Amino acid sequence: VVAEAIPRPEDLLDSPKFPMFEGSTGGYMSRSTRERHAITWTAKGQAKFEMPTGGFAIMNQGENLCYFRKKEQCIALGKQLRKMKIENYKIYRLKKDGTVIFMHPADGVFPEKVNKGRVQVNGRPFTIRGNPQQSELKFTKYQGKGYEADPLTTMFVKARVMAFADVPNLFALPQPNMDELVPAEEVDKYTRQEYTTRMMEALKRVQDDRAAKAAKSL
Amino acid sequence: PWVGPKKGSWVKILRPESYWFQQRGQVVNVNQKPEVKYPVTVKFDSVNYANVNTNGYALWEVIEAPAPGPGEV
Amino acid sequence: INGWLRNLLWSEASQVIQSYALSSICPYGFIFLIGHFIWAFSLMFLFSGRAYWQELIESILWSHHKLKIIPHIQPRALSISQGRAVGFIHYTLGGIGSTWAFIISRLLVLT
Amino acid sequence: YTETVADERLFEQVYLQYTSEYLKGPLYWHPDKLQGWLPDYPGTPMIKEGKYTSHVIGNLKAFSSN
Amino acid sequence: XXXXXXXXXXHPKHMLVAGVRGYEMEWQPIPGDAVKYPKPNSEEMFKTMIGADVETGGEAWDPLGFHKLFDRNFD
Amino acid sequence: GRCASSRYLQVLGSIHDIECGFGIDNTLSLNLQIFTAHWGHLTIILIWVSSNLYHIASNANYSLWVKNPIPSMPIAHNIWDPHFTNSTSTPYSHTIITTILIAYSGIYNQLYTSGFNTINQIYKTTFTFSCLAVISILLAKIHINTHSELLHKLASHTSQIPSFFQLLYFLDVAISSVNIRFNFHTGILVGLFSIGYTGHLLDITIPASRAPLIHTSPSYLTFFGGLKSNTSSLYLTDIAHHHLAIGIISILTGHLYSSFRAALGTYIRDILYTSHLTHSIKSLHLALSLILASCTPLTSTTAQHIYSLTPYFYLSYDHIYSTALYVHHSYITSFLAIASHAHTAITLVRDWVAPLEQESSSKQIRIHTHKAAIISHLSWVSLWLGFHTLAVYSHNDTCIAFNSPSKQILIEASNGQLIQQASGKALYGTINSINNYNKSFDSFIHPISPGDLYVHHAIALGLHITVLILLKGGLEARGSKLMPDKMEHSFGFSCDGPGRGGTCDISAWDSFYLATFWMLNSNAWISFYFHYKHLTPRQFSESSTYLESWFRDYLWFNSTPLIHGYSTLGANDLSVQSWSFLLTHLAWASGFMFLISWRGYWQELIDIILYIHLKTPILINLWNGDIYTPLALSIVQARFIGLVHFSTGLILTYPPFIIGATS
Amino acid sequence: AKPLEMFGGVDIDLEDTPAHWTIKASPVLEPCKDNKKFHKKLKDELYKVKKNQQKFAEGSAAYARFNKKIKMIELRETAYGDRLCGKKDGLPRTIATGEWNVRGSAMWPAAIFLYIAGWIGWAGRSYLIRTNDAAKEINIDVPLAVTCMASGFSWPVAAWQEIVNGEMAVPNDQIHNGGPWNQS
Ligand code: CLA
Ligand code: CLA
Ligand code: CLA
Ligand code: CLA
Ligand SMILES: CC1=C(/C=C/C(C)=C/C=C/C(C)=C/C=C/C=C(C)/C=C/C=C(C)/C=C/C2=C(C)CCCC2(C)C)C(C)(C)CCC1
Ligand SMILES: CC1=C(C/C=C(\C)CCC[C@H](C)CCC[C@H](C)CCCC(C)C)C(=O)c2ccccc2C1=O
Ligand SMILES: CC1=C(C/C=C(\C)CCC[C@H](C)CCC[C@H](C)CCCC(C)C)C(=O)c2ccccc2C1=O
Repeated sequence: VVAEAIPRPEDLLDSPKFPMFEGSTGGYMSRSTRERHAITWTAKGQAKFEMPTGGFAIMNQGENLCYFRKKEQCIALGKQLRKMKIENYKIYRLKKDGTVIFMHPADGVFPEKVNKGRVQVNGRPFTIRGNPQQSELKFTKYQGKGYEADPLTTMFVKARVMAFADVPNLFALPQPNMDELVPAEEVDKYTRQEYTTRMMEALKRVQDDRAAKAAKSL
Repeated sequence: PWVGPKKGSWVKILRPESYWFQQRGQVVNVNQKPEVKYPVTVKFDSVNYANVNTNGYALWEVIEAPAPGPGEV
Repeated sequence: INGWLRNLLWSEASQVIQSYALSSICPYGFIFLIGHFIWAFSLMFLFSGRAYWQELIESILWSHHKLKIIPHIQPRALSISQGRAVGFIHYTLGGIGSTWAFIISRLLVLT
Repeated sequence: YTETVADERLFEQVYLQYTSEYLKGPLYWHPDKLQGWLPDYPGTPMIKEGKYTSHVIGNLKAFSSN
Repeated sequence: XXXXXXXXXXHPKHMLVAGVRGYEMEWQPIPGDAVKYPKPNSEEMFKTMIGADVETGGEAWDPLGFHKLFDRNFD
Repeated sequence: GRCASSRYLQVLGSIHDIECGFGIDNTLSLNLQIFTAHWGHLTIILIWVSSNLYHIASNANYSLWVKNPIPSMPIAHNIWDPHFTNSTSTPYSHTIITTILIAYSGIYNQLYTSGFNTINQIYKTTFTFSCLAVISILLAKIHINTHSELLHKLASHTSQIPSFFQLLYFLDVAISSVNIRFNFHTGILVGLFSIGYTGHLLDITIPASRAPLIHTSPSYLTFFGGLKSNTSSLYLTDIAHHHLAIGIISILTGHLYSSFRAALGTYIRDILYTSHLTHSIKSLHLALSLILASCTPLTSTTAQHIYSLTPYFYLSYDHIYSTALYVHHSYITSFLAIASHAHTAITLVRDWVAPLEQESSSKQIRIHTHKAAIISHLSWVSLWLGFHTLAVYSHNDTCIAFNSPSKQILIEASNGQLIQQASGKALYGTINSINNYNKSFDSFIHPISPGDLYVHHAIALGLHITVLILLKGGLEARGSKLMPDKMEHSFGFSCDGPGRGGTCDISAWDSFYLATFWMLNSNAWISFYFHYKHLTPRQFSESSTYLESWFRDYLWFNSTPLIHGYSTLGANDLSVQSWSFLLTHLAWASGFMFLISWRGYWQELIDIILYIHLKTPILINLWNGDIYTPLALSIVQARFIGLVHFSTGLILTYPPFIIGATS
Repeated sequence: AKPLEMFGGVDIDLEDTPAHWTIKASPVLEPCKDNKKFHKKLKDELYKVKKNQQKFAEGSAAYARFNKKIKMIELRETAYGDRLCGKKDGLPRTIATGEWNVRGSAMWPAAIFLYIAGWIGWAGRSYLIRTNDAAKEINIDVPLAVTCMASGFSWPVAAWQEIVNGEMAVPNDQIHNGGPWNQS
């Protein structure tokens, strides 16, 4: 798809592409706004239509060009044109510098028609109820945005919910020994792979002690 | 080999967010493609707020319940 | 504004407010009370949205379905436009009735 | 082979069944697993077998029923 | 021939009710009270219980159906 | 891109929602911010106390009111307003003397009962409370520094093992610990504070109320009853003994949980785990909800028992103090009651983890399983009460308008009368077994009539409906049939669109917004009941079974002095009351447009106004609107602003009426 | 020791006997036929209506209608004589203690209303059960509707027989419980 050369509306006064329209106060507010949206189309007959900004208009038998402040007005006019069996209309966003961005028929095929090369953006692979609970994701990446969680996080919190209901079989986290641990950070033994072995043996000692203590009055 | 409930067989809806959760509705058709995630199509006598009386459910959301009976949803 | 409140809505409302058991003006006092009730009743429709009432209706419909009482004309709360219309109608009717009683009872007593 | 929705659901079930058992163990360390949180205190199990354990009655755990 | 649904795509149904443990747990250990999992059998065992006699019929005499209320508790 | 005019409202709508802060990353920051805010709030309270004490000391007449309290009137503070007449004399001043305001708070009786005799003592008290405000702010700074020092001590902290990260959860153990807090609150802050106040009474209050006596002997602890005849208040000896008993009981109770040692006391978690609870006690919203639900019975009983059993000297002799205190505390407790439900709903939205679908273990789970039954039965009882109270009131109104007072339906309040008879028999048996009998209990038991029965049914209706709205909002905050994803959204959000039938007022915050109107209405009913029975018990007892009596013999009749305040005949000392009356009517009606008229109309109106501004010669060359773009208030902001206007009008319209009617 | 002054006006029975459990033994109330306020109120009613009557002509129809109204008022005075009214208002009271045997008791109206209200609800429920269609709710099957309306008289027995036999209630797992509160 080739973007056209839509000029800035303040530099294209009196263009032959402009349809005959009455002109109202509803048009884009100059002297305060510099971002304009332009919609172009090619018609077959001078059929009267309604401008999104109040007032009616008559197309041209050839090319047409209109400028609007908002993309919504351009899309409304596009739907109105498409109701009149007028395809091949393109909607551009004009930056303040004059950069032309091609917006509505982005890949050249209207969004209601399946086109190859598209990928489901903002897709979630479950029913809407499958979203994780907001309470589970507190102070994580998804603090108040449980609907933004990746499906792996949703499954992880679901498994956590499943686990944290069998209370008797849970493992209480041992209380840290603050007074005798906690040396200066430079005082470490390195041996990271040995540190997990130390984790294993210390947790084994904790579990054995807990079992021995429980097997006294239980 | 047919998969899912038979056509015209009543099923109880197990989708928690469904308007017809724990209600019953006739099975219109079951899509036989294994790639379809929600193949079971169920129609209901009671329309939801969108005035739609039919919806497609997953294979694990219909339990083949008996007929509703007199004065029973 | 205090003059309007005191010498018009209070002093000149003595006829309508003290109109019980008085032969001609009993209905005007009662209608004054009813107009106040209807005007305040309109505020329930004016201030509230239909989603709360829809959820409450569903909660009640649970109890109805429990006892095999199924209304097949499914109970739905009033549409938003209808809620506004009902609120406006009750508001204007109640206020008009309040003024109506207030002016008519006083002029009937004085004459 | 292509990953049907049934196969994805099977992976969901396998993952959940494994992880729900793994997180109960001594290798997950969640704040909800602290003392005073959901899990029982280390040497003082309160409810086992759906019966009040002897540790419920505190210092009376050593007392005889008679 | 209807294919059997695999356990992966099976259903939970609603056999798990408020009177019993859920997916996997144990109920609260209440002291002497209603304990254990209830099952509907009142009326059936009421038709085997003795006490009915010829003064009122000869079968299990219970107008008002006070026996059956246990069986209804589930409904 | 930047913001619009709605930024101010958006920010101020969550200005204290510390959970919604952007820099806050952990419970440590949240808890420390909350603790510091608590310190600042305590400083504000202390400064307010010192303020009242100062103004009583400086711009007031405590030294003269204490001498002749029954006919005298206290002074709140002077009036310095340049808008008054620089000539003549205002109705609030004795000619050339300064302008004053009569205090309707009740601090004069409080200080008189507590043992104040001189202005100098009040001045020293003001100084001490300002000192305490300084101390509170310095404690805030101290604790901020101590927690930052722990954080810095994590620069010299490592467990030499991968379990070192466990220390993340214990950094705010100072604030989040529950057993120590419960033990020390219930013991020290309650029991020993009561015991210290008993000491204060025995050392000052009882010595500075009667002739000199023995060295504060244990005869200062009496068990008389109520309403000492001369001062028409509770015996100070009885009050000291009551505080002593409460202190001893709470001191004993405060040794329950395991606070400082692991070898003494039971843990709260183990207490809950073996009961019908085991809730998520780490939620701050849950704790806030259940302590607001605790301050509510306390404040409601404060309102009831300040009036029924007046504890302060000559408090019953003030016709305005007794009504103002009751109405104030009733409104405070209504606000706290609705707060408890609002924060329960916020707890369910934000800080509650639920099982998969069927594990009926949590109490909230069991409540949610049959929430429809709860709401349906609450709706049924609300409908019954409303139907049968309004219909009987309508019967009485119609049959009394038709010259037939004897055709009314007057259900004699037999159950309340039986309770009163039992309590009166108990009290009379207590009194008859005394060598110092002939005691009085003031309004502990009051004449109960059919009007009382109907008003109590109306109050029960209001409470039922308020609880209905709040409970429905809490239970369906996480999802209803209409919107089965409500826990994915915020606690307060605009709507769910016009489709699916229309979804205005769907959030749990909208349920709170609807319930606040019913809270205000129920409180208005309670306050009207109390004030009407206070003004004329006889006329209330006879003519209060028909609503026209409430409309005429109370509202229309008792509003005479207030409207006459300022007129074209002169002004009274009720001029401020009448002016505030009209201003609060204007505020109440002004919030109707924020509630009735909704956003889109106004957004179009604002677009038109902005068109004008961008079209006016000089404005367009200075202000294009790109910086702080004016926009209409959002939907939730609009509902909240209308609610604020309505609440302010309804609440603040009443005190002028109370002052005009009683004074 | 004068409980009236001790409790600020209200008086207490001070006696524990079963004979005082009736409403008729209350010291607040008094039979209407010997109460001063009752006499004064109905005398004022008679006086006002009579004063209105004299304003009209003697032979007019309004005079006869006012005579009929006066007769109605006097009949009301003599009919409420056995009804209990307070010793200070004179307005007769309604008894809501379940007495069943006093003038103005609420037991008889309660029983009558409960019967007819259960009748209405049972007729509606029967019609809804026998017409399981929306078309039958907008276009009422009048013969079936009146059949159910007549059949509703036996509701206190049929409803209980359905309650105990499992034909009124439905298990919660067959109707929509409500909105989901969890899933993750
Ligand atoms: C008493 C309540 C009340 C009040 C005061 C207003 C006020 C207003 N409404 Mg409104 N409205 C209300 C109720 C009310 N409404 C209700 C119940 C509804 C039903 C939905 C509406 C529906 C409605 C619509 C649909 C429209 C309005 C409009 C207006 C505005 C036009 C009038 C105007 O500009 O005067 C000025 C405003 C005043 C309040 C006059 C008094 C001003 C004070 C006395 C003087 C200044 C005070 C001084 C500066 C003190 C400073 C403040 C202090 C902090 C220092 C105005 C802001 C219209 C509008 O905005 O168009 C322009 C409009 O379109 N209203
Ligand atoms: C709980 C207290 C309470 C409440 C809530 C109400 C509620 C109501 N009363 Mg009311 N009333 C009460 C107590 C109360 N009454 C008592 C105790 C009395 C003494 C008997 C009265 C006497 C009374 C009378 C005599 C009247 C009402 C009216 C009304 C209705 C006004 C509705 C409306 O839209 O007004 C909108 C308000 C206005 C349009 C303004 C009218 C009031 C002000 C003072 C007029 C001043 C005009 C002035 C030139 C400035 C106007 C500004 C302009 C821009 C609008 C409403 C039903 C009135 C009614 O039916 O409608 C007006 C009416 O006629 N009441
Ligand atoms: C939803 C129903 C409901 C509710 C919430 C209340 C609430 C209240 N009533 Mg009350 N009352 C009701 C129905 C209700 N009433 C009915 C139907 C009657 C009979 C006419 C009464 C008669 C009554 C009297 C005489 C007194 C109260 C009082 C009170 C207050 C104190 C609580 C108390 O003792 O009540 C008692 C508890 C109940 C009444 C609960 C019963 C609920 C059932 C379901 C209502 C229906 C019963 C049914 C009609 C019986 C039919 C019998 C028939 C088969 C023969 C409280 C505000 C007292 C009061 O306010 O004094 C200041 C008081 O003295 N009530
Ligand atoms: C077949 C008719 C019928 C039956 C059996 C019931 C039965 C019930 N309703 Mg109900 N209801 C009905 C119609 C009916 N309703 C209608 C038409 C409405 C719309 C106004 C409601 C609105 C309603 C609410 C808002 C609530 C109930 C509640 C309840 C339950 C408690 C009893 C109660 O509050 O009654 C009181 C009933 C009313 C106040 C509604 C008015 C009664 C209508 C007018 C009767 C209509 C009958 C119908 C015309 C019969 C025609 C028969 C003919 C065709 C042959 C109970 C299960 C409550 C609940 O769930 O608590 C458990 C509750 O909060 N109902
Ligand atoms: C709200 C807030 C807060 C606060 C509060 C407060 C606390 C306040 C205060 C206020 C205040 C508290 C104020 C004050 C003021 C004061 C002043 C203003 C003073 C002045 C003085 C002076 C100036 C002095 C002088 C002198 C000297 C120097 C010495 C000698 C003497 C003389 C006098 C000469 C907080 C923190 C919570 C936070 C948030 C916000
Ligand atoms: C209360 C309320 C409802 C619920 C109210 C409903 C559904 C009204 C319908 C109830 C019946 C059908 C009305 C029939 C008339 C009454 C039963 C009796 C009126 C006459 C009596 C005096 C006899 C809404 O649906 C609603 C929607 C949008 C905004 C606000 C609201 C709103 O405030
Ligand atoms: C009146 C009204 C408005 C208009 C009110 C607006 C746009 C805001 C009015 C603000 C007033 C005029 C004060 C403006 C503030 C001052 C300029 C001071 C500025 C303070 C900041 C610098 C913080 C709405 O936008 C609206 C939206 C939705 C439902 C109902 C309504 C509604 O009723």
